[PDB]
Amino acid sequence: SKPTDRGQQYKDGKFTQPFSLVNQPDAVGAPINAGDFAEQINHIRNSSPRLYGNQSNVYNAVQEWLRAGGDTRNMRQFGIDAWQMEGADNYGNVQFTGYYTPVIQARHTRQGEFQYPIYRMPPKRGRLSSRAEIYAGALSDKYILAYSNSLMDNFIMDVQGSGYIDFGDGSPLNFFSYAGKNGHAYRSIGKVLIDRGEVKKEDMSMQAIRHWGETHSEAEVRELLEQNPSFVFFKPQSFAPVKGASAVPLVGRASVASDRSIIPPGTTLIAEVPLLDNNGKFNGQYELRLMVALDVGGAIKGQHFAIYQGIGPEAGHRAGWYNHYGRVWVLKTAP
Amino acid sequence: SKPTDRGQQYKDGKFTQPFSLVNQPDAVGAPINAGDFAEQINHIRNSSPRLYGNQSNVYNAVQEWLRAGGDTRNMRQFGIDAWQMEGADNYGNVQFTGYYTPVIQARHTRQGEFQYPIYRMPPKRGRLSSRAEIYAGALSDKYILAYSNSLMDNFIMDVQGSGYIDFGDGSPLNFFSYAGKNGHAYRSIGKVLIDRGEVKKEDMSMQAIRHWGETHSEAEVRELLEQNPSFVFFKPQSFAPVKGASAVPLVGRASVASDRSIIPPGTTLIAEVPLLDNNGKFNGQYELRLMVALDVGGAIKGQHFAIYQGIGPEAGHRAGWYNHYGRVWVLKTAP
Amino acid sequence: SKPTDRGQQYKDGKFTQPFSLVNQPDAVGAPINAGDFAEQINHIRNSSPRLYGNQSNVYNAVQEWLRAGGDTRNMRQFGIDAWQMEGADNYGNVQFTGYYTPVIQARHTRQGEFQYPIYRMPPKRGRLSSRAEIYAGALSDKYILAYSNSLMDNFIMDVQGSGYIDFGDGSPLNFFSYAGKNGHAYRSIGKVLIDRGEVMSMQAIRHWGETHSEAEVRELLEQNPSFVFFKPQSFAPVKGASAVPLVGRASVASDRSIIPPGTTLIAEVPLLDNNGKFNGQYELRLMVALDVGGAIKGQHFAIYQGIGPEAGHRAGWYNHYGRVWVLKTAP
Amino acid sequence: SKPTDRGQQYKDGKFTQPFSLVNQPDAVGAPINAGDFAEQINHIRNSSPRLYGNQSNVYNAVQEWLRAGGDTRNMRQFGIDAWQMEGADNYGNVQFTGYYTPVIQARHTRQGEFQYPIYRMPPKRGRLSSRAEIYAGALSDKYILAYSNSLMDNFIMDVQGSGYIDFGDGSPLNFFSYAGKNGHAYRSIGKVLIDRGEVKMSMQAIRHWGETHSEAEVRELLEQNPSFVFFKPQSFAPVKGASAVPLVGRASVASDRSIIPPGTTLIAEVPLLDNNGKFNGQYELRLMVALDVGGAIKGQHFAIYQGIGPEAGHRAGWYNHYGRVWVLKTAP
Ligand SMILES: CC(=O)N[C@@H]1[C@@H](O)[C@H](O[C@@H]2O[C@H](CO)[C@@H](O[C@@H]3O[C@H](CO)[C@@H](O[C@@H]4O[C@H](CO)[C@@H](O[C@@H]5O[C@H](CO)[C@@H](O[C@@H]6O[C@H](CO)[C@@H](O)[C@H](O)[C@H]6NC(C)=O)[C@H](O)[C@H]5NC(C)=O)[C@H](O)[C@H]4NC(C)=O)[C@H](O)[C@H]3NC(C)=O)[C@H](O)[C@H]2NC(C)=O)[C@@H](CO)O[C@H]1O
Ligand SMILES: CC(=O)N[C@@H]1[C@@H](O)[C@H](O[C@@H]2O[C@H](CO)[C@@H](O[C@@H]3O[C@H](CO)[C@@H](O[C@@H]4O[C@H](CO)[C@@H](O[C@@H]5O[C@H](CO)[C@@H](O[C@@H]6O[C@H](CO)[C@@H](O)[C@H](O)[C@H]6NC(C)=O)[C@H](O)[C@H]5NC(C)=O)[C@H](O)[C@H]4NC(C)=O)[C@H](O)[C@H]3NC(C)=O)[C@H](O)[C@H]2NC(C)=O)[C@@H](CO)O[C@H]1O
Ligand SMILES: CC(=O)N[C@@H]1[C@@H](O)[C@H](O[C@@H]2O[C@H](CO)[C@@H](O[C@@H]3O[C@H](CO)[C@@H](O[C@@H]4O[C@H](CO)[C@@H](O[C@@H]5O[C@H](CO)[C@@H](O[C@@H]6O[C@H](CO)[C@@H](O)[C@H](O)[C@H]6NC(C)=O)[C@H](O)[C@H]5NC(C)=O)[C@H](O)[C@H]4NC(C)=O)[C@H](O)[C@H]3NC(C)=O)[C@H](O)[C@H]2NC(C)=O)[C@@H](CO)O[C@H]1O
Ligand SMILES: CC(=O)N[C@@H]1[C@@H](O)[C@H](O[C@@H]2O[C@H](CO)[C@@H](O[C@@H]3O[C@H](CO)[C@@H](O[C@@H]4O[C@H](CO)[C@@H](O[C@@H]5O[C@H](CO)[C@@H](O[C@@H]6O[C@H](CO)[C@@H](O)[C@H](O)[C@H]6NC(C)=O)[C@H](O)[C@H]5NC(C)=O)[C@H](O)[C@H]4NC(C)=O)[C@H](O)[C@H]3NC(C)=O)[C@H](O)[C@H]2NC(C)=O)[C@@H](CO)O[C@H]1O
Repeated sequence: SKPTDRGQQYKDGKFTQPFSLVNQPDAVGAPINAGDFAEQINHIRNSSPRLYGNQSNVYNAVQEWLRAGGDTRNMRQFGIDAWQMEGADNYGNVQFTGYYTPVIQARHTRQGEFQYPIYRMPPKRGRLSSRAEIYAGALSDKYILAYSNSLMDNFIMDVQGSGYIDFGDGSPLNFFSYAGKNGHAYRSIGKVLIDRGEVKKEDMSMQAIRHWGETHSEAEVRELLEQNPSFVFFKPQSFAPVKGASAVPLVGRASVASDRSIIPPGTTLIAEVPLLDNNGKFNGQYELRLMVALDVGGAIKGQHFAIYQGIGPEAGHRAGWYNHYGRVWVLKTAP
Repeated sequence: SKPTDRGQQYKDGKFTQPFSLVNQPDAVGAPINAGDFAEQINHIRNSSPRLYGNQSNVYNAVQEWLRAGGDTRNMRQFGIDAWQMEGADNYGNVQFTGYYTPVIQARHTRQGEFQYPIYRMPPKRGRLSSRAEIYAGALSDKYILAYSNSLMDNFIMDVQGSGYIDFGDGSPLNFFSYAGKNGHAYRSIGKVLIDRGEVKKEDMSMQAIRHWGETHSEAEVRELLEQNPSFVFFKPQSFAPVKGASAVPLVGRASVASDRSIIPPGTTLIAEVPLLDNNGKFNGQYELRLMVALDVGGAIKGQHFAIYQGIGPEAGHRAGWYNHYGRVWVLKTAP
Repeated sequence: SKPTDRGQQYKDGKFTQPFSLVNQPDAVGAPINAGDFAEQINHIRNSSPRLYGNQSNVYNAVQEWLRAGGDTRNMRQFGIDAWQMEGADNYGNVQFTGYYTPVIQARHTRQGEFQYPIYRMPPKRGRLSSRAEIYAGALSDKYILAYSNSLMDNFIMDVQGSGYIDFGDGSPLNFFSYAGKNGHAYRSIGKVLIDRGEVMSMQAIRHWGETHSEAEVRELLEQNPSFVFFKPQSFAPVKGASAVPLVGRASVASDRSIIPPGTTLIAEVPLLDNNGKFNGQYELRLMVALDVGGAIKGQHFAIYQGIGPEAGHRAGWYNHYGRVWVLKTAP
Repeated sequence: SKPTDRGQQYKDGKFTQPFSLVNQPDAVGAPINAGDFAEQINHIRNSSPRLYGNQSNVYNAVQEWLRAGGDTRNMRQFGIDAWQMEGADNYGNVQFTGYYTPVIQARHTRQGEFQYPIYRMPPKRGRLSSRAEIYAGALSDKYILAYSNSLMDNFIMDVQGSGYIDFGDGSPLNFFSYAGKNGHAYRSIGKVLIDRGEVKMSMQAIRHWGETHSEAEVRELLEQNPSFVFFKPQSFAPVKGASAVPLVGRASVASDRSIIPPGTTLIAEVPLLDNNGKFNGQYELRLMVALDVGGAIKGQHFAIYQGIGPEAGHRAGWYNHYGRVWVLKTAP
C-alpha cells in the first residue's frame, strides 16, 4: 500500500492517465478558501488581461459553484469538469511543496551587523561566478543593493526567489523580485547536513537548517551555504505585490508554482492539501483548496506543485514542512 | 403569507430562546473568509489585549476548526457550540444592513470645487448647532479639518461614522474617526425623499441618494441634507486602520456592528449573509461568513447587525443595498 | 526690445562662452533646500551607484559647504568651482520651465464618470496609431490599465511624462512611469488656441476645457497626434530618465549632451505669485540633473516641482529665466 | 574665568535681563534651513490653526524677509524684533541639547531576540512602580504594546519621549507618542557612569557600552533611572510634540513654555560639531520654532529636534554646547 507517512490517500479508485476525467471528485463540504479564490482571480484580470480572457468562462463557472454550495458533488451541475491527475505513483498522489515571501532587514550601506550584500543583475561575464566566489568578492560593489544582518536570511530569500527588504527607516518595504541567476546548478544544502551527520534525515526541515546555523559559527555556516554554487540576483520593485513568473500578484495558499509544460499558467486547480501541525507531522486530515498556477520553479517539474504560503514568519514555518502528497483535479468547463 | 422578498427562510423551525443551541448550523458549505477572520482575530489580539484574553479560547478553537477544512459538521470535535439567534421574527432570520469607509477627496484650503468643510470636535457650546446652521457658518473656521469637493460625500461619511481623506498630494490617507456628534437627533433622508414625492417607496437606496444629488443643484442638495439636524465631528488618526467603537481595526466583511447590550463586543458570529447583484436584488442564495462584533451604531439595536463592507467605492455600492435577512449563529463554548 | 518681465538679467554682462568660471557667484546668500538636496544625493547613491561614483567627489564637495554655512562668496575653502552658464540673450539667463507628477483618480473597470482609458505599451504595430484613433478605439482593451474621470487629466499626465494613479479604494498610489510613445510628433495645444483665437499656460488651458464641452475638448486634444504609454511601478518613487527618485525642486530635466546627468547646479530660480506674475525676487536652490525632455535642449532646464495639485499650479506658470552655476571639484 | 570650550563667547557683553532688544544681531550668515522652516509654518497652519492664527504676524514677517533675499541686515525692514537670550552664561550663549525620534524594530508577541516589552498607559496605582520593578514584572502583560530586540533602544526611546515602531512585516511604522510617565524622578545614566569612572556625558557612548556588556549588566545599569515612560500608538502619524504639531528636523526645538511659549520663532547660532561631537569652532544659522516641552528643559535652555533615525541620533547625543539665539517678534 501507499504509506501515509507523508500524506498519501487513495480514496478515489485507480486513475493512471494524465488528466483523469472523473464525474465528480471525492470530498466533503465546500472549499476553505472560496472568497479568497475570488481575490486571486481578480488579480489575474488586471495583471494579466490576456490570461483572464482565456480562462474567463472557467473562473466565472466555479464562482457560482462556490456561491451555491461548494460541494464537490455539485460541480457538473454547472458544466464543470474535474480532470484528476495521476501524480507520482500514478495511483493518485501529487507532490506538494511550499515557499513564501520572507521579510529581511537591511541598510543601503554596511554598518554594524549589516555586512551581507544583496546583489542585482550584473553583466554577462559577471554572472559566471559561483556563490563562494561572490562571497569572496567576485562582483563589483556597484552591483550591491543592500547589506543584511544575516547570511542565512539572504540564503533563504535566495531559495524562495524573492523577498521584501525592510530598511527600518520609515520607507516602505522594497520587493526584490527574481531578476536572474548565476551560471551554476542548484544543489541541496540540507543534504550536506546529513552527509556529515549534523541533522537527522527524518527530522529534516526549515527549522533544522536555521537552528543549525545558530548552533555553529559564522565560518561553519558560510562553508555550508557555499555548498550551493547557485546564486540569485534581484530587482527592486518598491512596495509592489509579490509576483511570480506570470507577473500576477500571488495570494496566500490560493496559488501554486508548476511545470508550465504540463500545467500551464492560469490553470484552475482544486486540491486536497494534506494538513500538518506546528512540528510538520502529518496528522491524517486534508484541506480542500482552490488554487491557480501562476509561477514556476527550477525544482518544480512534472507532477509537482509548490504552494505559495504567503508573506512573513508564520508563512515560512508553514512552508518549510511541505514535501507531502495529495490529489488534484484540473478544472475545465464543458465546451 | 411568509415573506421571502427580502431574504427570509423558514425551515429550522421557530426559536423561543434568544440563542438556541443547535449542534450543526444550517450552513451551505464552509467559511469563505478564513483568511479575513484569522486576520480579524490577530487584530483584536494586538489592539484589544483584554477582550482577546477572554475570547481567546473560542478564537483558537474556531481557527483550528477552520484548519480542519472548515467542516461545519465536525466543529463539535473542537467543542464549538453553535447558538442560533432567534431572529427578529423568531424564525432564525435576522436583519442585515451595511456600512463602509468612504475615501473623500479634499484639500487643506478651499479652492475650486473644494468648498465643503469637514469639522472636528468643537467646545461644549459649539456642539449645540444643527447641520443647517453649521452649513451657514455657526462654527469657527479654526475647527475645519479639510474642504471636500462634494456635500453629499461629507453627508454619506457623516452617516458612516468615519472615512479616509485623500488630499491628492502624495501623502497617505488620513483616517477621520468618529470623535463626536452635535446635540440634535438623527433623521433619515431616505424617508424625506419618499414623502417629498421625488423618490419612490420601495425604490430607495443609498445609490439613489447619490444619483439624486448629482441630478439636482447645490441649493437643492443642501436643503435636503439639512432635513437631518444631526452632524458628526471627526478626529484625524493620520493613516490609521479603520477602527470602530471597540478600538479594533475592522476587516472587510469579517466584522459587524451590533447592540452591545444583546451582542457584546468580541462575540464570534457565523452567519448566512444574503447575496445580491449589482442592482441589490436578492437572487436567492446566501453566503457563509465568520464575523466578530467590534462596533456599535445609533440605529443598531436588538436583533440587528451592520456588516462592515470595507474601504472604497465598491465597498460602498455593496453596502448601500443591505436591508435584507439571513440566519446567524453565536459561536460559544461548552454549556 | 529689452524686457525684464521673465526675470531677465543684464547685471552680469555678455557671456562669450557657454560656461564661465567665476570666483563668487552673483547669487543672494544661503540656499533654502539644503536638506532636500541631501535627500537627493543619497537617492543617487542608492539608485545609480555608477553615477554616484563619478560624481561622488562633487556631491561631497558641496556637502561641506552647506554643512558649515552656505555663502556663495565663500566656496573655494571647500574645493568648489562655479561655472556660470549663459542664456538665450547671453546674459546668464538660463531658461527655467516646470513639470510635476499629477495624481489622477481612476478604477480598474469603467463605471460612471470613469470612462477614459490609460494605456500601456502595446506591440510594434500598435504604436503606430495616433491619439485621435486611440480615442476612437484603435488599441485593444487588453492594453488598458485604468479608466480616469477626466480626458484632460490624462492629457496633462501624458504631457508630464508620468503620474500617480489613485484607485480610491485604500490601496497605495501606483506610479505610471514613462514606458514609451506612439509614432507621431508632438503638437502644441496653445498653438491651436492661437489659430482660431480663443485664449496662457497649463492653467489657462485647464480653464478652457472647463468652459467648453466634452466634444470641443476632445477635438482640441486630438490636435496633438502624440500619445504616451505608461508602465505601473506599483507605488514606487517618481523616477526620471536617470532612474533616480526625483525630489521636489531639488532636481531638474536637462539636455544630456550639454548638461549630463548627475551634474550639481546652484541656481537663482525666479519667484512668482499664485497668478504666475514675476514679482521681481529670486530663490537660491541646489538641484541635480536627473531627467530629460523632448523640448529640453541647450541652455534650458525643467524644474521638477513635485507631486500633487499645488506642485502643478507652481509648475504651470514657470516659463522664466535665471542664473545657474555648475558646481565641480577644484583641480 | 570665561570658558569657550563649549561654544561660549564674550563678544556680546554681559546681560542684565533674559531677553534684550538688539537692533542688529551679533552673528554673520543666513538661515540655511529656510525650506525646513517654511515647512514648519505649513504644519502649524494645518495642525494648529488656533496658535497659527495668533502667531501669523511673526511668520508673515520672517517669510517676507526670507522671500526678499534673507539677509540679516534687513530684518527691521520687515518688522522683525530681535531679542538676544543670555543662556547659562550672560554672554548670549544658550545651552543647546538635542533629541530625536528613534526607529525601533519590535514584534507583537515575544520571540527570539524580541523579549523587551514596551508598555502603554496603565491605571492610577499601576503608574507607581519604578523601572526596576517593571523590568521584574510589576505591570500586567495586557499593558504591553510590543517586544523589542534591545533594552537599550527602549531606554533611549524612553529618554527621547517617543519613537517609531517597525514591526518588519509590511505594515507602516507606528508612532508611539508620549502618553505619560511613572511616579519616579529622572536620574541620568550619564551621571552614573561619570561618577563610576568609565567616561572618556555622551548619550551615544552608553549605546556602545550596552553592546559591550551583557543583558544582566545593561539591565542593572538602566535600573539606576527609576523613571519610566508610557506610550500611545498613533499608527504612522508624524512626530508630534507637546504642541501637537508635526516636528521638522532641526527646524523646531523644545523649550520652557513659561519663558519661551509655543509658536515662538527663534533664529539661532547652533554650534557645529564633528562625528566625535568635538566643537570645531564654527556655528550654523537656523530658524526654528518652539513646539515641544521637556522635564529637564527649563529657563534659558533649548532642545533641538534633530530628526528621525540613526544619523539623527548620533547628532543629537553629542549636543551639549552653547550658542546665541534671538527671539524673533514683530515691531510695534
Ligand atoms: C536540501 C533540500 O533540498 N531541501 C528541500 C528544500 O529545498 C525544499 O524547499 C523548497 O525548495 C524548492 C526547490 O529548491 C524551492 O522552490 C522555489 O520555488 C519558487 C517558486 O516556484 C522559485 O521562485 C520562482 O523562480 C522562477 C524562476 O525559476 C521565477 O520566474 C521568473 O520570474 C521573473 C520575474 O520575477 C521573470 O522575469 C521577467 O521576465 C519577463 C518576460 O521575459 C520580463 O519582461 C521581465 O523584465 C523579467 N523581470 C525581471 C525582474 O527580470 C522570469 O522570466 C521568470 N523565469 C521563468 C523561467 O519563467 C519566479 O519569479 C520565482 N518566484 C518568486 C515568487 O520569486 C524558486 O526559484 C525555487 N527555488 C529553487 C532553488 O528552485 C522552495 O522555495 C523551497 N521552499 C522553502 C520553504 O524553502 C523543501 C520543501 O519544503 O524540501 C526540502 O527537502
Ligand atoms: C430604513 C432602512 O432600513 N434603511 C437602511 C439604512 O439604515 C442602511 O444604511 C445604514 O444606516 C445605518 C443607520 O443609520 C448606518 O449606521 C452607522 O453605523 C456605523 C457603524 O456601526 C456608525 O459608526 C460608528 O458610530 C459609533 C458611535 O455610535 C462609533 O463609536 C464611537 O467610536 C469613538 C472612536 O472613534 C469612541 O470614542 C473614543 O472613546 C474612547 C473611550 O471613551 C476615548 O478614549 C477616545 O479618545 C475616543 N475617541 C475619539 C476620537 O473621540 C466612542 O466612545 C464610540 N461611541 C460609543 C457610543 O461607543 C464608531 O466609531 C463608528 N464606527 C466607525 C467605523 O466610525 C454610524 O454612526 C452609524 N450611522 C448612524 C446614522 O447611526 C450605516 O452607516 C448606513 N450604511 C450605509 C451604507 O449607508 C442601508 C444600508 O444598505 O440600508 C437601508 O435599507
Ligand atoms: C503652448 C505651450 O507650449 N504651452 C506651454 C506648455 O507646453 C508647458 O507645459 C510643459 O510642456 C512641456 C513640453 O510639452 C512638458 O515637458 C515634459 O517634460 C517631462 C520631463 O522633462 C517629460 O517627461 C520625461 O520624458 C522622458 C522622455 O522624453 C522620460 O525619459 C524616459 O524615461 C524612461 C523611464 O521612465 C526610460 O525608459 C527606461 O530606459 C531604461 C534604459 O534604456 C530601461 O532599462 C527601462 O526598462 C526603461 N523603462 C521603461 C518604463 O521603459 C527612457 O529611456 C527615457 N527616455 C529617454 C530618451 O531617456 C522621462 O521619464 C519623463 N519624465 C518623467 C518624470 O516621467 C515629458 O515627456 C515632457 N513632455 C513633452 C510633451 O515633451 C512639461 O511637462 C509641461 N509642463 C506642464 C506644467 O504642463 C507650460 C509649462 O508649465 O508652459 C506653456 O507655456
Ligand atoms: C548626565 C546628562 O545630563 N547627560 C545629558 C543627557 O541627559 C542629554 O540627553 C537628553 O536629555 C534630555 C533631558 O533628560 C531629553 O529631553 C527630552 O526632550 C523631549 C522633547 O523635549 C521630551 O519629550 C517630550 O516630553 C513632553 C512631556 O515633557 C511630551 O509632551 C506631552 O505630549 C503628550 C502627547 O504626546 C501630551 O498628551 C496629550 O495631551 C492632550 C491635551 O491634554 C490630550 O488631548 C491627549 O490625549 C494627550 N495624548 C496622550 C497620548 O496622552 C502631553 O500633554 C504633553 N505634556 C505636556 C507637559 O505638555 C512630548 O510629547 C515629548 N516629545 C516627544 C517628541 O515625544 C522628553 O521627555 C525629554 N526627556 C526627559 C528625560 O526629560 C533628551 O531626549 C535627551 N537626548 C538624548 C539624545 O538622549 C544629552 C543630550 O545630548 O546630553 C547629555 O550631556
